[PDB]
Amino acid sequence: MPLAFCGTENHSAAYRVDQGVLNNGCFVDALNVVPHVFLLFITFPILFIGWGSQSSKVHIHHSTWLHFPGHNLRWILTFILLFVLVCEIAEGILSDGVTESRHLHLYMPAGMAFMAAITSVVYYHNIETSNFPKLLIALLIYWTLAFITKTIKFVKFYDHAIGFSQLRFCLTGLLVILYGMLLLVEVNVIRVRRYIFFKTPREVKPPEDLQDLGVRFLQPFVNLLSKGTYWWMNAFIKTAHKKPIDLRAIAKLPIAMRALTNYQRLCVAFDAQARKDTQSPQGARAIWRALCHAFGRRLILSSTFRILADLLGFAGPLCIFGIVDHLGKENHVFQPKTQFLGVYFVSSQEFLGNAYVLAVLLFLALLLQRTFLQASYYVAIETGINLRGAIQTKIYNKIMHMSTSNLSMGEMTAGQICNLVAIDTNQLMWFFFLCPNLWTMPVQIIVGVILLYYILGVSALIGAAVIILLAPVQYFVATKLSQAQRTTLEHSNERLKQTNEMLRGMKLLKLYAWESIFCSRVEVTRRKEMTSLRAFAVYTSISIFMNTAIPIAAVLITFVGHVSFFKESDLSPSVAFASLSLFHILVTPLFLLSSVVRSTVKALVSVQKLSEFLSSAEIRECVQIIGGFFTWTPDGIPTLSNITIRIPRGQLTMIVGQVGCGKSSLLLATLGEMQKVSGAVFWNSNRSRGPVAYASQKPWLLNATVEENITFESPFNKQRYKMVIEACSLQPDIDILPHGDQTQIGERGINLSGGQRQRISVARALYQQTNVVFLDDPFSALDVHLSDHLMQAGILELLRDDKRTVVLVTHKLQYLPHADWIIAMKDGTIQREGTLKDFQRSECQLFEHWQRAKIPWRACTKYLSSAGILLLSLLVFSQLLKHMVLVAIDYWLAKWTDSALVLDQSVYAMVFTLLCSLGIVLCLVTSVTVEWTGLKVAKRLHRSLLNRIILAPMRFFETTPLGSILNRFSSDCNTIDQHIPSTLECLSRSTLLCVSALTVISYVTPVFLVALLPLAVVCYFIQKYFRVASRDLQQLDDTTQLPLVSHFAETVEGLTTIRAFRYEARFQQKLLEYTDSNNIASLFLTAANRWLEVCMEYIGACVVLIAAATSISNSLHRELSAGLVGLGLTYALMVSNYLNWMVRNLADMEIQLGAVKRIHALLKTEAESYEGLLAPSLIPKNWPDQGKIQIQNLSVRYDSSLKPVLKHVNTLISPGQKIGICGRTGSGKSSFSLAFFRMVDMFEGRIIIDGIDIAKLPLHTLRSRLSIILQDPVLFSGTIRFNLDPEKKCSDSTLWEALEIAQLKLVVKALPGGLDAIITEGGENFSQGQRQLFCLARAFVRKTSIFIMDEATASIDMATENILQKVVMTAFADRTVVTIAHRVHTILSADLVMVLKRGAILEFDKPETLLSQKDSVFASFV
Amino acid sequence: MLSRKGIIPEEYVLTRLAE
Ligand SMILES: COc1ccc(Cl)cc1C(=O)NCCc1ccc(S(=O)(=O)NC(=O)NC2CCCCC2)cc1
Ligand SMILES: Nc1ncnc2c1ncn2[C@@H]1O[C@H](COP(=O)(O)OP(=O)(O)OP(=O)(O)O)[C@@H](O)[C@H]1O
Repeated sequence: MPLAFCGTENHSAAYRVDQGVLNNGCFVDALNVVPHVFLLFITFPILFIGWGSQSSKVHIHHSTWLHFPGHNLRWILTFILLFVLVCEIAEGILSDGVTESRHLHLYMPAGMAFMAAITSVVYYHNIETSNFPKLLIALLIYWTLAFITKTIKFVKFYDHAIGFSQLRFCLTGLLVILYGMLLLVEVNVIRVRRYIFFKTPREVKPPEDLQDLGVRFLQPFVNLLSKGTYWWMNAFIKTAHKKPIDLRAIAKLPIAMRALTNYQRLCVAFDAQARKDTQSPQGARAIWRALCHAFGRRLILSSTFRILADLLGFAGPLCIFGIVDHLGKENHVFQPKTQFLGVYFVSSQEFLGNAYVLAVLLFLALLLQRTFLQASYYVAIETGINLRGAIQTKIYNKIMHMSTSNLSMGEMTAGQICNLVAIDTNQLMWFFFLCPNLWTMPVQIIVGVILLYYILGVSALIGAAVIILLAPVQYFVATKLSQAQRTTLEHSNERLKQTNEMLRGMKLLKLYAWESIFCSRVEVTRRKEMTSLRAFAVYTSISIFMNTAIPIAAVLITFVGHVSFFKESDLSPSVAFASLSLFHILVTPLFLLSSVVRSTVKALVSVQKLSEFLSSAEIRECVQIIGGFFTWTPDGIPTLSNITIRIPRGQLTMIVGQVGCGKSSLLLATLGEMQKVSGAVFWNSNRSRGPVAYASQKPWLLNATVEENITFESPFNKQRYKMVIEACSLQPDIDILPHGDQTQIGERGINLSGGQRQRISVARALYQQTNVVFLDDPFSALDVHLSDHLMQAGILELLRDDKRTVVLVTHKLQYLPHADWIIAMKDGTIQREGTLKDFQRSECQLFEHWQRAKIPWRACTKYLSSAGILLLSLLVFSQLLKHMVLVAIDYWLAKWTDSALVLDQSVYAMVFTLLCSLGIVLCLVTSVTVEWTGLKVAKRLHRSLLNRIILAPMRFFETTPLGSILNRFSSDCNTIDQHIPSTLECLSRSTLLCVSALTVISYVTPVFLVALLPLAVVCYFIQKYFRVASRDLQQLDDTTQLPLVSHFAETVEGLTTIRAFRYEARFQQKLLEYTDSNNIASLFLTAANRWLEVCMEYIGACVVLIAAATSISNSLHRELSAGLVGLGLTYALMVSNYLNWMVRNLADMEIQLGAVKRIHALLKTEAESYEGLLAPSLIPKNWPDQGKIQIQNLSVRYDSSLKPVLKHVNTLISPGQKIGICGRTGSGKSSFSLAFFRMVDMFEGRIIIDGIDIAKLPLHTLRSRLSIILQDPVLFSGTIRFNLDPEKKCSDSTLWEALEIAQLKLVVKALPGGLDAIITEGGENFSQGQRQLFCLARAFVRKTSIFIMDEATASIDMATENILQKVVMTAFADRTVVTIAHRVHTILSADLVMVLKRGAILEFDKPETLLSQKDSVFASFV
Repeated sequence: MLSRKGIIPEEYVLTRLAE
């Protein structure tokens, strides 16, 4: 009885070749073996020679691809003929398993056809990579050969009169037209590329996007299986573990996603609509129609994949119902009825009612659901990202035409348009991510409600009414959540600005011993934010609570209704577990549908925002102006008219005019940026415009290097840059910043001063090599007179050797009647534009003669010092107890259904209610404990970060910038307050559900764990490589969308400078490079996420296959009783999207715990301990009023490394002798001024204080009674009485003495509040003398005898005189001073003085006149 | 149990400053 091919019954009577050769029903299957082994045995030498040549030379293996025409339908026909060949294997096994013999002619041809079709697509792939089309002649003669043999078999089935009743007739007719239809695909290749029989072949090249050198993101040009399963990602993602992902390692990007290309497509759509339609604006509906018209051809494709993914989703619970129903009722028949020609044909009802066949059908349904779902995700993502590209370029195109009016720009500042780019366009992008959901998620829910009613009955409609009343509850909780988050975040903005004003003036607040009191003024605002954050935690626990206790209450209400209330159709375990798995596939879209509805409302609001922006007023469509009309409102009232002035080439026009008489309007009207109503503009550079150089009254600099704001995207030569840096006095300006030509100048970088920024803008105007140069008052704020004179003489000299026009419009009348062709604007009109002698004839000259490590160190430190074990134990215990209860509620359903099908039943229902009650109660406990632990976490970490940043030396603030401390304060507190606890609840639910699910799978099938261990290893490595790639692409996402919104700020601010140069096109390309570097980082983050999700979900599909096969096998024989088996299969389906969530939430927890690692690292910088090593009240007096601090040889250092400065200075301040001691400003001025206050490391010597020990004094009390003034003053915002004395807050009459008799009386008494008004962020237009007024106020009120002074940086001469008069009052009232003043030409008035240059005792003059008589002290005074 | 699959977009007025 050996392995016969045909039947071994009737003594080999099925081999009788009589009655025809083909009418023997086994010989036709013998024919079908022939073409498949023909292809294998003609394409094994081809494939192995090909595979060897890649093992010799594989460098060019990622170079150039060309798919043959008809490629996508080739692959989908191979997949669906693979599907039906698996079905004929299933039919063949189930038909031949009814007789005594083996009957191998039912599943030898189908099995070898399966391997032949797989090898016929590997051969096609190895011939599509290498353009050699004449070698797939073998494959087309295969398909015509295989089509003929199944044509033989099908027409003999019609002649043996099977008909469509038996199953293999239907399948064979289906796969006859399969091989026929892709044979027709093969002759399409013959027809198009014309290689076989045609005299001239058409030869195509690989496309230009592939042939470019660096393109890594090769997803739009790869075969269909690699688009489905992201196989190309592997060579990228495995590379990411050796070398990190630099921005050169990411792609350039393909042509289909370049920001210019999507912008072209979107502009074609807008132009086509506005021509054919009668819409006068391109308003809201116009933009809305245009986006759909340009991107519907992809968005419909994403929705198509999503609908197919939804239907193949419901072939999961349907397969559980079929499996468990057949696994009940004894497995009685297991044999086919039909017997045609002695062979048994399986009836199709017996086919799709079998156990293993329906299980393999379940497996193949999941490998198509969970691949079309991922293709649906990515196509929705990729079309959304191409909206980000085209809409940012569209917004920026209408930045390049926006007028700087008082109505267009006078309404919306650059903060509005930066928030427009960021918030608005991202939520419009998020609408096109969620766009297939509003087309499919209703079909998902509707087909879900319908077939859940067919499975169970009307009690399932009570259950479906519960979950369909869990979408509005999620919506209203999310609405209250967004309200609370709105109020909390715009409250903590005020807290972060207050912390910025308390951490910028670190030296000034530490000098008056005011780090503790200002920390309290921060802590009060923090606790108001903490109340708002507690409301955030309440409204986000209920989202967790509803997500994890609406389905349990739904299941409890469902089955208790069906048995107690209904008594209609008793379980039937198949009915119960099909209903459970349907509830999980319904619970996922429901909570997310609330977020979809939110995104739809925001999308409509967002296109409204972007429509009123896009259709606001534009600007418009040598020098000569005739008509003289120029306005800002686009009709009526010209703000500068009667302008009839001509300034041709070869000129340097100094201009003049009144204060606010239309000066900048006149210059900008020549610039063509004003809507000139009446008049013409003749224009010719030595009517179209040349690159007019310009520098506005308000300065402007790109947030870049100082040379980058000087050369301004132009070539760089050393000679002209050195001359412009010398003439504009820029070498002291470069040295004024600690890096010069590498420091990030301007805003977002090194904080400059007003004179410095005005001089930098003038430098960019001269260097840019232009046929005109406009200087709109450069010498207005720059009070350095000789700088302006050298600039004036140097501007004339530079342009005279260049022969190009200049125009300087200001009131600097020192040169205006001398050597210009001047023009004067009186009352907003032109009087005379001529020579200086004409102004000597119109009465106007009178005025000029008048690692890659991770969590567990940082996560342990986070959980310990933040939570506290009295709640850490409650959190971990409640999660584990809730999940044992969830295993119990599922297992109790299984045990009750087994004992109900084979028939204490009300006992089962009652204990089911008392297990569902524990489910809801434990989920509320876990939902409260996670968010409450996170709330307490943020409280103690914020007080620790504030106190350790307070209890720090000022030397640390010299080392690290204010940018680093403010960033890891504000943004990282946000991450550890509102993002880590929600991620913690999601992570502690996701990994615990996975351990729960695999314990249950291993419990039902103890064969699984042997097949789990290699599967868990593969799951572990996929997890490992994804973390390495996802972290690096995440930082590459963040640090690339930052410079782009930086660009949108820096463009809208200095708009008129860019349109002046006609250098708009270079900034257009800078955006497009930034947008390409953003979209390629965003697309790699998307495609790496999909590679994880496809690969981990296939691992989940293999879980389903192994679990279902071993469970049914152990329930046919070992009698599992099928209650457990349904409980097995309904968790095998849920594994596939718990491994996904475990790995993704672990990656998000990684990046977010990295923002608590940095806060602990910055808590690790502690110094300046308040060490009073005596009896701390006996060492000082009540207040030191001697002023007799004899400094004794106090030698200074900071790091104590290589160079002390102060040496042997045995110098005393006598009581009364207000010793103004100036020295060398290069070495010993600023260092000594800081170290005088015990704010530096005096490593030796003796620093006395009135003869007492100032090394063991209370440093709070020591820094209390010794006042100071500063060089660059700043006012901490608050009350004016808080600006005078926050630690005291003594009385108003002390403030009356202060704010009258010191200074500023006609500002304080003329203020609206007085001493109790809010200092509006520093006193933005108060004075510079308020610094000295606050100095004298704090010197008389805080018992301050000493007053250590520094010089004014920028002040008025009368303000310096008023400071001198207040200094006379300071000696008369405080009697102790030791002053150093960098304004050296005025610092001679003292009693005794010492000039101590380069760290020595070099000059001493106890009378003041002896310094001016001697040699060395006079030379520093000459 | 999905938060990143939810609407990740939130309000961002203050940004990362420097360093
Ligand atoms: C996985 O979600 C769902 C689960 C169930 C349902 Cl019924 C709908 C969705 C859903 O929301 N479908 C929208 C499409 C979607 C949304 C989020 C995600 S993702 O997993 O967050 N991957 C990323 O976001 N990549 C980002 C994209 C933005 C720039 C940076 C990279 C992936 C795809
Ligand atoms: N770009 C503009 N946006 C809004 N209003 C403007 C603009 N330019 C001019 N104006 C209006 O035109 C009038 C004349 O301004 P003018 O050109 O005299 O300023 P300016 O004198 O150059 O400035 P400054 O006096 O500071 O040098 C002003 O009252 C101003 O309100």
